[PDB]
Amino acid sequence: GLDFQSAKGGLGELKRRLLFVIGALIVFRIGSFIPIPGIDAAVLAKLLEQQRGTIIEMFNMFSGGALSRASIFALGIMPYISASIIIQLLTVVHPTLAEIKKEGESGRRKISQYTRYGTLVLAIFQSIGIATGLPNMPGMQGLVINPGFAFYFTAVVSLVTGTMFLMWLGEQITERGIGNGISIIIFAGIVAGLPPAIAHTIEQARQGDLHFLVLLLVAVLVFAVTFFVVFVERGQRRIVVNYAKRQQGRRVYAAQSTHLPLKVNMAGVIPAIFASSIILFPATIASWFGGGTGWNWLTTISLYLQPGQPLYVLLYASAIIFFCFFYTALVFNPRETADNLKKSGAFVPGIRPGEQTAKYIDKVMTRLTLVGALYITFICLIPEFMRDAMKVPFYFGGTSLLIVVVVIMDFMAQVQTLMMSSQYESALKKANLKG
Amino acid sequence: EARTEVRKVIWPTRQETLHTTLIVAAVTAVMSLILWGLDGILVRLVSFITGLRF
Amino acid sequence: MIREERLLKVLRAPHVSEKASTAMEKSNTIVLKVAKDATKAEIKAAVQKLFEVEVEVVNTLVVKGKVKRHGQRIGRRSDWKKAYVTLKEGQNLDFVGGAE
Amino acid sequence: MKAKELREKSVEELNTELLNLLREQFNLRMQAASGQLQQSHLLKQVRRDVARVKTLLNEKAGA
Amino acid sequence: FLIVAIGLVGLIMLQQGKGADMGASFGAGASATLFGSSGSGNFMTRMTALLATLFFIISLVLGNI
Amino acid sequence: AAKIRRDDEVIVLTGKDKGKRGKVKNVLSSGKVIVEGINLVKKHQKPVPALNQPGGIVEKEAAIQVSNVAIFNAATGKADRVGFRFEDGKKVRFFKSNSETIK
RNA sequence: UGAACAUUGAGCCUUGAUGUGUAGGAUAGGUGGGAGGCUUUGAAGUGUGGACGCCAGUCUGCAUGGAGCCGACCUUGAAAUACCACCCUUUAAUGUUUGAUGUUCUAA
RNA sequence: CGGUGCCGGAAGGUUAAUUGAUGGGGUUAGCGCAAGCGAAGCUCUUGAUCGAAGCCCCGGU
RNA sequence: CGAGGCACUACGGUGCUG
RNA sequence: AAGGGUUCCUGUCCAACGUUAAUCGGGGCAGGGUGA
RNA sequence: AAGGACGUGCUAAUCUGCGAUAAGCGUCGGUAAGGUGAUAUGAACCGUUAUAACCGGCGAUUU
Repeated sequence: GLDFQSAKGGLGELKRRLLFVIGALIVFRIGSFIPIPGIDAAVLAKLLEQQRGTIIEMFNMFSGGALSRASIFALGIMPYISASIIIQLLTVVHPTLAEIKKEGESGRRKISQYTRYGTLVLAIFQSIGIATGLPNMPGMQGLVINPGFAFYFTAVVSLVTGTMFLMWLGEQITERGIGNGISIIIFAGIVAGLPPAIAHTIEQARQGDLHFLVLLLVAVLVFAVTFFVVFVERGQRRIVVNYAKRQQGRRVYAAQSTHLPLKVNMAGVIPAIFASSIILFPATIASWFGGGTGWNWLTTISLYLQPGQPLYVLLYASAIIFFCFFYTALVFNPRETADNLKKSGAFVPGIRPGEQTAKYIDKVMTRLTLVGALYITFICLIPEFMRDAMKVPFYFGGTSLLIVVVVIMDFMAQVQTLMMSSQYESALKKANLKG
Repeated sequence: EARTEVRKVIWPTRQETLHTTLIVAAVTAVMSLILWGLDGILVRLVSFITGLRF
Repeated sequence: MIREERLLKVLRAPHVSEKASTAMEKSNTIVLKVAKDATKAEIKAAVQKLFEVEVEVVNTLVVKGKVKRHGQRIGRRSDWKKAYVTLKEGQNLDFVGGAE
Repeated sequence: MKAKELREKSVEELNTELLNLLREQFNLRMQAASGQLQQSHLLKQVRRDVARVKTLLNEKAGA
Repeated sequence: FLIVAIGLVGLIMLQQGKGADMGASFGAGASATLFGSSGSGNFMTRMTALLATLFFIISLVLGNI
Repeated sequence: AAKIRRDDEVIVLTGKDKGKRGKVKNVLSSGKVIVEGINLVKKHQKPVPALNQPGGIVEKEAAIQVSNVAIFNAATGKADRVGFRFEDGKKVRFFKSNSETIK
C-alpha cells in the first residue's frame, strides 16, 4: 500500500498520471454531493425511492449517485457508450457512412466527431425528458422556484454542460494514459456506498449476526466468481517456433527467432460493459416518459425483458450473450496478427503470413469471446441457485460483482506490470548497493 | 450440423485453467481494498467539501 | 489379445504442419507422424483401440527428410514417414479427453 | 533408484508399468511435440522409470 | 436576474466545450489508442477548460449561498 | 584438497582487489570462482528488445582464479594449506594456515 | 605287372659215339693211370648203318651168333692208341637256366 | 627332286640308358731276419657284351 | 462433361447455371 | 527408363556464386510436398 | 566375435557415450558439495556433506 506508493512516485511519468486518475474519481463525487439550480436534490431523492420502474433502479447503479441526488453527471457516461456502438452498427446500414469511415484518417476523425455531437443530442432529449417527467403526476419538484418553463429550461442547461464536461474528462485521461473514461465513471458510482457497509460489519461481529450472515454468504460468492475469471485467463494458445535453423550452435541453436504469443484468454471486459449500457438506454428513458406524461407502450416492452420475475432472466441472458458477441465482431482483431507478421523481417512456414494465418486468428477470436460471454450468464445463475435455500443476500453478487473485478483486474493488470518492475528494481538496488 | 459444429470444436477448446489462482484471489482482495479505500477518501475530502460548498 | 502393448506403441507425434495436413486434416482425411515403424496394420488398430475414432485403410508414404542446406556437417534431417490414416467415423480432430 | 527398486516385487512392478509406458509417458510425448505443454524434467522421469522395471525381470526375476 | 442571464451563458460554455473535443481529435477517437509523445503541454484551449470547472463551482455559490 | 566452498570469505591476492571480501556465489570448473564487486566489467549489452534485454554498459560479474585469491580464516588473513585430518563421519576443514582450528 | 602251350639263339652241362697231320694196315688233338680180356649170347665170324676208304682193313651202336678178348699182346713218332680219368672240341637226347618272338587265357 | 622341307622303306653301317666279362689298384691272416710275394673278406678304378628311337642310306613328293 | 452466360472476390480466383 | 535425390514448390535474403549488371535463380536460408 | 549400418538426449546438426530399458538401467563399495559429456550452455530441474554427479567390481539390456 505504502510500497506501491513509493514505486509509482519514483518514475515521474507514472506520478503525474496517477495524480489525475485518483483526482478524477474524487471530482466525480464532488459534483454529486453539491446540488445544482433548476432541480433540487431532496425531492428527486424520495421520488427515486418510490420508483416508476425497476428499470430506473438498474440505470441508477451504473451511473452512480449523480442521478440519485440532483446533480451533474446524472445521464453519465452511458449515452456515450450507447452512441459509439449505434454509430458502428449504422455504418453497415448506410452506403454513405461506410465510405466516410474507410477513407483515411480524416474520415475516421469525422465519424468520431459525429458520435460526440451524437452524444450531446441524446443528452438534450434525456434532460427534456427527465425534467418534465418528474413533477406532472408521480412526484413534484422545485423549492428554488416551483415548476414552469424557467424550472425545466435551467434544469436542462445544467445537465447538458455536465455531460459535455464528462465526455471531455474521459477523453482527456485516455490520451494522457492510465484509466479509461468508460471504466472510471461506472467504478466511482457503484463503489462509493460499499466501504461503510464493509466497515460496519467488521466492527459489529466476527462470528455472526444476521447482517453479517448475508454479507458472509456474498463473500463466498465473490471469491468463486473471481476464481472463474482467473481460471479462463490462464491457458496456452501462443505458438513458438523459430524460422529456419540457420546452422546449429549458440545457445541450443541459433535460428531466426520469431515468438508469436498473443491474446491473454480473457473476453467480456469492454463488451459486457457495452451490452448492458445499450439495453437499458431506450428502456430507462421509456420508463421516464410513461411515469410521467408520454409513452405507456414503449415502457411495457422494457418490462417484458429485463428483471422483475425470474422468468425474464432468460431474455436478458440471450441479449447479453448476443450484444457481447456482436461488439467483439465489430472490434478489429480477427486478422490483425497476419498483417503484422509480414512487416517484420520475421517469416516462417507452418503458419506462413497471409491468408492461412488470418483464417486462424478469425477461428481464435470467435470461440474466445463466445466462451467469455457464456461465463457471464453462468455467473448470474449461481447466486440464484444457492439462494434458493439459504436466505436471500443482496450485496455483491451478479452485476455488482463483475464490474468491481473487471475494473481492478484491468487496471492492475496494466498498472501492476509497471508497478512490479518498480518493486523489483527497488529490491535488487537495496540488495546490490545499500538499502 | 451447424450449431453442433461450433459445439464440437468448443468442447476441446474448454481447457484454459491453472491452480494457484488463490494467489490471484488474494490480490482481488487487495484490489478490493483499493476500491474501498478510494471510496473512503471520497467520504473524507468530499465532506470537507460538504462544509464549504453544501 | 490380437496384439501386444508394444504393437500399441506406434504413435509418438502427429503431423499438422501447414497445407495438405491442416487443409487435408479439417476438410478430409487425417495425418500423423509414424517415426520409423514400417507397418500399416497396427496404425489402423491403434487409433481404434486407444483414442476413439474409426478409420479406413492407413496409406503410407516415406518422406526423405526435411532438408537443411548446410549445418554442422551439411545438415539433413533423417527419414520419417507421413501416413494418411483417413477417418470414416467419429469425425473429431482428437485431443479430446485431455492429451492423447 | 536404491530403495525404490528394492521395495518392489515381481507381481507389483508388472501392474505399475502398463501405466508408465502407456498414457503417463505416451500422452506426454505426443503433447510435447505439439507445443501444448512440454516440460523437460518430466521427460526425464516416467521414460526412466518404466525402464528401471524391465531390468529387474531379466536380472533376477524381481528385486 | 443573474441566474437567467448567466444561464444562457452556461449554455455558451457548453458550446466551446462540445467543440473542444470535436476538433480536439488529432490523437483522440472515442475508444482510440494513442500514447502521446513529445506533443501536448496544456492546450491553448485549456483556458476553456478552466473556464468550465470554474463555471460550475461558480453556480455553486450563486445558486444556494 | 580445497579451501573454497560456497560461503567462503577471502581477502584476495589479486591486485587492485586486495582488502575486499564477499561470499563465493558459485564455483566454476575452470578453476574460477565469483567474488563480489570485483570481477565487474562494463559490458556493452544489446537492447534488442529494450525492456527484455537491458541497454547500457552494465557492470557484470566475470570470474577470477582460485590460486591468486587467499582465504581469510577468522582472525588472520593467513592462507597456507587447510587441514582435512579430522573426521566427523566425513572430512571437515580447519586451519593449519595459522593453526587456529576453527571449522 | 601274370599263367600255360609253341618256336629259337645263348648259359651250366648230364649222358652216349670219333678226335683221322708225316710215318702209323685203322679211330694219336693232349695229359696221366696201364700187358692188359680168358667171361661162354659175346666181341669175333656172316651182314649192316656210321668212322677212315689215305696201305690188305677193322673199328664201333645192332641182328643172326653160347665159336674164350685185343690198340693188329705190331709199331712209327715229339707223343701210341684198348679201357679209365680228362684238356677241350665235333655231336646228339634229358635235367635245365636265360633272352627273344609267336600262340591262348584271365586273375592284375 | 640336286639342294631344303614333308611323306614312305629298311638291305646294311653307326648307335644311349641297362646288364658288367676282363685288366689295373688298395688293405691283411700268413710266409719272409731285410726286400718282396701276398689267401680270404671288403673295397676303388677300367669297361668286353647287349642297347632302341635317331642318324647314315634307298625311293617318292 | 459441356460453347456460353449469371455473382462476388484479395483480382490469385472461386461458386451458380447450361 | 537410366541417373541425380529434393535439384520440385513456398516464405525470404544478395556478401560470395550465374562470363556482366542483378530486385532475380536450380546461390544463401529453412521448411512444406511424392498418399494404390 | 572382430568390424559396421541405422538410430538413440530436453531438443538440434555432427562429435562423445550407449542400444527400442538406447548421453543410459540395476547391484555392491569408493567418492562428493556442487552438478545434468562437446560446438552452445540454454531451457527445465536435482543434490549440498546423510538423499545430484563421477569412479571401480558384478549383473542387465545389447535393434
